[PDB]
Amino acid sequence: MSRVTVLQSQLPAYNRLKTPYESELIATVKKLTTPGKGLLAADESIGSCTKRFQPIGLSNTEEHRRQYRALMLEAEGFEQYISGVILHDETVGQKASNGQTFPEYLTARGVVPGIKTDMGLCPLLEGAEGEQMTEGLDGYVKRASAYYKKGCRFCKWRNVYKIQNGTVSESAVRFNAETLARYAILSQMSGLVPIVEPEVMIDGKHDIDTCQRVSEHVWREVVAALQRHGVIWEGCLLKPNMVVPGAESGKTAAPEQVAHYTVMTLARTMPAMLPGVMFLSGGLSEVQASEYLNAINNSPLPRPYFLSFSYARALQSSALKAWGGKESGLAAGRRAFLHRARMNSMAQLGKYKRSDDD
Amino acid sequence: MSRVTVLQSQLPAYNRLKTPYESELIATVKKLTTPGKGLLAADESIGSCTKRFQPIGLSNTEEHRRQYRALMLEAEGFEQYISGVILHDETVGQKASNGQTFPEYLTARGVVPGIKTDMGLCPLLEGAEGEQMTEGLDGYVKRASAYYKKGCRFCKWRNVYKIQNGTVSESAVRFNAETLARYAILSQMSGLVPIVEPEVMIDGKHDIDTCQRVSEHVWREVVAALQRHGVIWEGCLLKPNMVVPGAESGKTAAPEQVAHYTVMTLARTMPAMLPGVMFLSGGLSEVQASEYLNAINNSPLPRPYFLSFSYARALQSSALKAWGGKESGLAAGRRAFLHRARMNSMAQLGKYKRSDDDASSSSLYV
Amino acid sequence: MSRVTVLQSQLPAYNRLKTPYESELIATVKKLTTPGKGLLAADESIGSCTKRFQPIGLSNTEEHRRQYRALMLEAEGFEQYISGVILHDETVGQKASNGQTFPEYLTARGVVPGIKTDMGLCPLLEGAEGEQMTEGLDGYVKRASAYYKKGCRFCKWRNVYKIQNGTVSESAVRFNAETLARYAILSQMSGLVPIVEPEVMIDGKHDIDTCQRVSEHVWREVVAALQRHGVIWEGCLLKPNMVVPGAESGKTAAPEQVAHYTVMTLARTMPAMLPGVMFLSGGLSEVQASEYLNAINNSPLPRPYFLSFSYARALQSSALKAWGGKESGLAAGRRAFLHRARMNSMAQLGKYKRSDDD
Amino acid sequence: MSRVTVLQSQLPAYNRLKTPYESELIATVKKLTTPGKGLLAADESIGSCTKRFQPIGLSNTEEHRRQYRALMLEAEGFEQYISGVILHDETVGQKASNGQTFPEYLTARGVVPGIKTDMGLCPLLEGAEGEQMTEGLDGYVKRASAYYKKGCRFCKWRNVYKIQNGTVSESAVRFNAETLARYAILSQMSGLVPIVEPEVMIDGKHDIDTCQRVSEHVWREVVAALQRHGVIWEGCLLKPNMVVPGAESGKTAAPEQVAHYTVMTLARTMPAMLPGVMFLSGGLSEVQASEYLNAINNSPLPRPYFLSFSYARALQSSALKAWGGKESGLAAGRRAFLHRARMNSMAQLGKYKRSDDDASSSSLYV
Repeated sequence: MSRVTVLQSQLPAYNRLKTPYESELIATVKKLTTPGKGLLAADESIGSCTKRFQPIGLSNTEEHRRQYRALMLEAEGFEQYISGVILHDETVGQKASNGQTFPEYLTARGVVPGIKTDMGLCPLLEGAEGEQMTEGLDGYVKRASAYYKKGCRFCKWRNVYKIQNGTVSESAVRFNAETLARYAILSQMSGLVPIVEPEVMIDGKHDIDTCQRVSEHVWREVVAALQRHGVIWEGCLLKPNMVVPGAESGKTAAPEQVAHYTVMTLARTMPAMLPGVMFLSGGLSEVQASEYLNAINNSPLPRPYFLSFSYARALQSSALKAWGGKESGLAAGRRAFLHRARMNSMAQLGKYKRSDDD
Repeated sequence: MSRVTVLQSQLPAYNRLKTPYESELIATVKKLTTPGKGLLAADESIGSCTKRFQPIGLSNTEEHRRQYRALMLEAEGFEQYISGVILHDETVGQKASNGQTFPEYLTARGVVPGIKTDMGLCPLLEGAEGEQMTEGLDGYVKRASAYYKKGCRFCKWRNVYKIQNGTVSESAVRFNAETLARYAILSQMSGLVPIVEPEVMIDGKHDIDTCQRVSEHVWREVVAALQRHGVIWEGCLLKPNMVVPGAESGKTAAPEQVAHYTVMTLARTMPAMLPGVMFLSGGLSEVQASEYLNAINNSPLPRPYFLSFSYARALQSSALKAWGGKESGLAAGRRAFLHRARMNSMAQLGKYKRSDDDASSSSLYV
Repeated sequence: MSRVTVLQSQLPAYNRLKTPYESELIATVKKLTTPGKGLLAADESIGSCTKRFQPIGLSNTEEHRRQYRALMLEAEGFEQYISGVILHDETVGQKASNGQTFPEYLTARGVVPGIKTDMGLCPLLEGAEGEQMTEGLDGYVKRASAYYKKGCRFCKWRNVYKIQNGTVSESAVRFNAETLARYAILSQMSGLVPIVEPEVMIDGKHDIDTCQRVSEHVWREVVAALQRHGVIWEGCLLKPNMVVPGAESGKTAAPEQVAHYTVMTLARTMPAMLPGVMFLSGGLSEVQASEYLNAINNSPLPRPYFLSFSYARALQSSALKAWGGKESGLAAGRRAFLHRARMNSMAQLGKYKRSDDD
Repeated sequence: MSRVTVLQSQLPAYNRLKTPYESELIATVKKLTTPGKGLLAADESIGSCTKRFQPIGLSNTEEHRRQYRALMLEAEGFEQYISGVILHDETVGQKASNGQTFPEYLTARGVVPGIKTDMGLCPLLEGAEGEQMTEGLDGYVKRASAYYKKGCRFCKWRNVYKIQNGTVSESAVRFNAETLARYAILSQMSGLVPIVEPEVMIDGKHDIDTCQRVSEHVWREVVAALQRHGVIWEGCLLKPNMVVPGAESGKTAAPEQVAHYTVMTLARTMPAMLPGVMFLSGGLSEVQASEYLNAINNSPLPRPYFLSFSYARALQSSALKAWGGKESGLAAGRRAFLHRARMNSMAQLGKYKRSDDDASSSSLYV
């Protein structure tokens, strides 16, 4: 009949992302999936800092925020457990004690610097009341390229799903997945390894089975969106929630159960090629965070991906307390921080022991 | 087996957008789809104004751009042909010669004020080279609420599709449709009637048949995304390209043909509920735009929606020359303008007579 | 730039069906949308026939079902209100008293012979209990071609949707839409104008608003699938349910309300090119069918498509009661039939007068 | 703010197939994924027996066909390699010398009996010329349950995709994916472990990269369709083609390139929960099928799934020539079969020695 001459890039099967940064994104992924190491999330918003600086009588100020990061980033020895640090936009431009910017300081000390690139949560305006979307795509490439030049080699974007009445709307399921996928593509085009975070929040009275179903449903659509946008699989990371019961369920779960549900859900949704899964703690206690990761790393279920951590609260709670926002507490805070970082390092190895936590 | 109580809004079938502005949106649509009337698109970018000031040798200054609009906005008796005006961000805050802002001015003249809310084209970064997406969704509701407060009651957002080698990438077909749909929802939530502009550009060597295929393909996906986002069909409008031969195809279609193809492609993709289709001139001459629109309004094919215009170039090029960017040219400028306005008003009614119009008209394709 | 020559048919934008039957299909559609006329649905299964021969004491036999169709068809002057007849596989091969096969008998009188091509409902085996799918796609072209050679020029296929708890499963919504879509394509490739019947059943306690929501949700997905499979819009017809309250809701809707909801739903989902909509009576009484249709043809809402009927019950009820299965009842049975046919004919024209049914 | 009580099963997140055979389907998967064991494919259509007996000159009859199967199904000591057999319809009814039907036989010999349940390729009638669909979904459960009663515990259905001009149409990518996904659900509900066969045919002059792209594209949709239909991943298998250059490509890929390209394309589209991948020969020589598998099983790339085989030709070819059809050739016949089966069992374990096979293996392509 008729035959036409078209651009190979106009054919569906040739939608894979093409970027001269590919080789580098994979080298970064390799650095981020180093046995016994995980990511330190230090990207808290100025508003979230307030919720940290308040219980220690620390005025939430620009200088005190730098000290809060410094407490951890300049805790010589944490590099052994932390392969990457997700930085807040403010911190990327702050200097360490030696005059080096934090990205320079971390790089020079063998730690990959990362950056939170989303612009915050907003009402979905579709679906159910309470559901939220995430802004940030407009002017993303310009923002990311600037972070790249400053030293960052990976980034993080977070979308949230809120389980209400044992389910979540399709509007939320579809839209937030498309947001995450587009975000990952623009990230790779900018030379930044994207950490895709589709967090099914722990808030609510639902049980672990409900979390499992919603987690699976939410995650599979995220993967489809990713396939749809031609993401380079070997160049990205997933930062999901573990599958556990809700904070108001009054019910708790055993390390092995969480491991079974979490590993099984990832396996049923994620492509074997996905390089790593750096869990978020969000809601779980410091100890549970390590107990669960440890169990996950002992799971008999299939899991080709590196299973580690991307914690904020779980690595900081005890540290901030001992620290107390005071220079005379840096020693204690860093001791507490290194201990938590070490416990999780061993959890990634599956060699964690509750005994080491008293 | 097991039962559970969920919010009705969590069920797929109950995804229609909920806004307190519904009534007002529908009323606006009704005003914007008045027989014999069309929309004037005067939302060009500062950068786009420079290209228009070239023929007349005018300096692209803020004040000159104000006069450029006032030239048309303050043209006595234009409301007989114009039901709404798409304003540029800047013009929204500028005053008319009587002191009130253009939105206040237009509103008093019974003309609905509109605003171009998209933030421009950017490389798609997926699909084929040359394809572009449109930014502007971030912080959208905020900007839209402010416009609503100033008087605007409708808006316009444009996505473009470039026919290359007789096709467009799926990455572009899906993504831009999705952007348009999300935009329609945020606009309606903000109280602004959204004019969705999915433009298959006239750029290329492609023929009317290829433009027909791509248009049907590009538009049906726009419709799919709108249904997924639960757009209020009764409260939105479409601003599509007419289906015609590529600017470099070397061919030119007859009104009857353009009418057939355009109306055929709309009917095959658009829900019969869609209130109206306000065509873009997109490069056609002033006369072509009126000829084609007239034929469209005389088509024996299915077309339940109000079919009119939303022209920029096809309504200004002549009035612009006559004007000459001088004060002395206003009378001449406004006569030309009001003439094309009258012509398109006639074409909308399908009672356009090529006699009462110019015997010649040069291409406007940039 | 890396180009490649491919078949135009391998490109997404070029998926519109290609069949030599086009013009004929459009001619048939033209016939089926003759103002003042509608379709007589006479394709009741053997099982459904038993349900009607019961209240008149007629043994459900081949010869008796033939007579059942003969009552309607051999009614002189019916071609005045009926443009097409949906036949049952059995009838296609049966003969009217003059020796002509029913298809030959219809054609001769200017009435298009139609055929029910689906193979019945079966459990969906996905989604919720009570949901059903429709079999019949395997070996479809062979079957359709055989019917074509027998005089049939159009066909019908029915998929159902059961509202339960004010909703229906996405499994049901997606699968049945895909089924109808494939059906339409195969039919047109065989020379038969497909009458797509996506029926949201009246059964249930739901109210008119629930029917409106589900109908719109169900219908738009049928549309979406028809586009994916590249149906020839100019050559197909829709046989939907009217939007009305559930049969067991204990509520009633005024003809004007039914017209408003029904016309509003079709408009929000059906593309403007759709040729016609021939409503099913299913559940509605003989008069309601007429009243509602009439109200619909007086709706001030957008409706570019021919809005008529495709009734079985609403056209045969009273006729059957008068026929009683007796040869001595043909006169009255037939009078009863033409009456109803005429009423709906006027309804199609929006000139129905209730007094004519008093 | 309105709330409604619905069946949990009407919510999108709860579409996972619910069946009482789950535990069993999984047990069957355990057996079909036994270390060092692959799958024998003796389900060639009757018409395919004539298209394989010609060279060896053997009359095609129910009895001789029974012997064709008897050859290997009765070959002593094949149960250390072949963990399952995909039988043809007819072969399910036939009996083994001992009197027991093949299914009954195999079960006794530990070998799991399976059945080809699809009903052949047909014109897709959508998309590009040459593309094909696969029939058999109508009345499927009825057929499956009959097979279950006779002892069958798994089944196979195969859809094909033709690379033409280096591509395939979405019409095909979408339709065959939905067919396969539906087939999987109906199989599991019928107690049969489904082996999904999304085969990208080796026909054509396309190079390896083009097969990599298409295969990744085709398999993407299969997985997507499977997620929509709610398949029990722990209870199914995939029988895909290897990513090799076209038959008329005028090339040949080394066992290293074939492994890389193949294991990479699987990891990029298959859920990490997929139990196993039983490859097909498609047209590769009896040795390549063993080399490639072996290499595939020596890939450093991620692959949590059991990577084995489900061969026919590359497992019968020789065992066929050295049989002719007489009971005399039951020596050389069963001599060859048990060899090829021994090689693949090695390859499965990644410890296959090419020095063990012949240096003259022609293509089994047709």
